[PDB]
Amino acid sequence: IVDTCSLASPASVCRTKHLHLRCSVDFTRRTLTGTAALTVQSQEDNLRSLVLDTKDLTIEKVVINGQEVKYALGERQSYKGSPMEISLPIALSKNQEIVIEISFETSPKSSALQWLTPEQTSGKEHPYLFSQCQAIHCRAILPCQDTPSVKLTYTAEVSVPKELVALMSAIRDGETPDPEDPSRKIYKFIQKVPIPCYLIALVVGALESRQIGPRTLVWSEKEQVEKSAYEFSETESMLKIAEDLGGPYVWGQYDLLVLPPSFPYGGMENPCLTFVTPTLLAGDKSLSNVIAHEISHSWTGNLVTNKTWDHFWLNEGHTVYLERHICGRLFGEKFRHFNALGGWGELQNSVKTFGETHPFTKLVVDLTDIDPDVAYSSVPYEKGFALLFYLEQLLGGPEIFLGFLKAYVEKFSYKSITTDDWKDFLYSYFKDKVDVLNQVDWNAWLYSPGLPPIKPNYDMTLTNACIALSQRWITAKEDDLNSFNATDLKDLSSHQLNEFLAQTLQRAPLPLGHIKRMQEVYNFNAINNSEIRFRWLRLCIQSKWEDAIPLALKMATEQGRMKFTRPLFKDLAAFDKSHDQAVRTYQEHKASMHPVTAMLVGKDLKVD
Ligand SMILES: O=C(O)C1CCN(Cc2ccc(Oc3nc4ccccc4s3)cc2)CC1
Ligand SMILES: [Yb+3]
Ligand SMILES: [Yb+3]
Ligand SMILES: [Zn+2]
Repeated sequence: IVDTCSLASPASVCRTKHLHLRCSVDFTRRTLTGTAALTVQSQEDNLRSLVLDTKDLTIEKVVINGQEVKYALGERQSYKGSPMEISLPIALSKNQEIVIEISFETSPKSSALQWLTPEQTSGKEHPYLFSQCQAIHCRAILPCQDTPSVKLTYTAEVSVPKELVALMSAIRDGETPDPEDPSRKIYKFIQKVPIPCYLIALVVGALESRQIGPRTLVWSEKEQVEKSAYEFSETESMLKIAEDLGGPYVWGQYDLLVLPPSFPYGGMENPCLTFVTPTLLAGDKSLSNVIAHEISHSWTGNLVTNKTWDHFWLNEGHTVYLERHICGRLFGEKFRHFNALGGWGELQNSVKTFGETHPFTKLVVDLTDIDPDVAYSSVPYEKGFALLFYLEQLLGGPEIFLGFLKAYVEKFSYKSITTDDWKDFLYSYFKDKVDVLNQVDWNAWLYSPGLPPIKPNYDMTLTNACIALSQRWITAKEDDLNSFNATDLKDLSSHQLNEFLAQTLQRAPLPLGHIKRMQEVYNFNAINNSEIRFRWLRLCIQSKWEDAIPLALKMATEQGRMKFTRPLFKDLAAFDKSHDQAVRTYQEHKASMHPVTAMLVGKDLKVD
């Protein structure tokens, strides 16, 4: 099959087996410079050239067998970058391996990287750098076959200023002073498990660590270490449940890195070193499902990988499925259903936003000429989860379906697969229930836009109180506002308080007087919890409360998690009173934003 997001030679021509990265981080120039030595295996007879993906890279030279070789960079193809064709000195036979050493330098504008000044950090004394390769940004760090259909091991040596620490998506393999510059340190890394290149990750900063489990360190700037160790204390218990559900954890270490607030995602499942947003630091462990999700990716996504980005639901859907089972084991089956029903609500929201006929609402998408960052949404997570949860109910329950999940991980470990490979194995494992499987509307579930053709069965126990309070507020008239009181929330957990807000937000706007009363009785303005605060500010802005304008703008800019930043900017642009402020704020902050976040907020606000 064809990876339409890559310009490199496909896996049927050649395959990268290993990467040996030797680089230096220069904060003054905002460049990563070094050599990427690719061990490439030919898959064809008489192979004389190959093509690699690049994006805003400066190539100095290409060396094979100790000699410089001819290379050519093609015309840039927008978000795909520029193809780099390399002329091999000797024709290769099938299975023959060669080492190709590429000397490169990144651009300060690399879409994979964010360079932070000391002022943008917690400590204010040192700069900071972090990468984010998923989906197709690894090509903006180094020349590679930037496709999840190719898996490679890697070794790396990273030179950094001596007062800083480097970490990667690999096992730490020591540190020494740089033998070429005593003002620097070299940090060494080893990733012995084969991975797709989007899982390559680097962070350089004034980082400290604290042990929180037998195979877990939490890493962050000094200011966040204590809070992070507490917030993520359930990590080991989640790893033990995940091992029981998916089989052995093969990665050795499971560390966590708490990034600065501009980190654009909730979490990134980088092997050995999960990256997390500091917006999870709620103080009560209530946002720990993000850790359960990243842990689950150690099986679904990192071991069993989607062959192309069109089949991304395979990564997300199975991970959400496993994550909800972890939380189900820790908190109970009623909680798993509450989270599952919440997920259906988030799917309804995504489908309503794009429109029910939009191609991005399809489970399997055609990404030909589509930037994956633009296509990204809750759809592959929630529609993917909904399908598996529906199959679980159709096939005899969670115990039976978890047996299939474990066999699926074992079958496809270290491989890259498509929706057809998954479906085929599903039919094979469930051969005694093929009559049941033939009742599924596969064409609709996998290839049709909008809401799924069937809604699963959900226990309502924990959801009932959220729906009842939301309906009281929506149906309330002016003379009913007096009946609301802080006592309404006494029996609600933080998760139920969030679901109350999500239910009400789906019916927004509410009258301005109702929103004013909600602040008067519930004091939602005082809640620090990022998920609750975000839904509350969206509710205020959509209900046209001018007092919420500075609070929404502050939240949209003081952190950069796209889940929060994008809808807050969009809501502020849609409110007449704040439109000009939203545009101006984006324009002032654009140059100091994460490049992917800056691009997407620009598109949402229609500001070039
Ligand atoms: O833990 C996590 O999952 C976080 C990890 C960071 N990350 C970034 C990201 C960006 C672009 C992507 O591309 C695609 N989007 C779609 C949407 C629909 C169908 C196919 C595709 S392929 C995929 C992932 C995701 C959030
Ligand atoms: Yb070692
Ligand atoms: Yb009344
Ligand atoms: Zn994920």
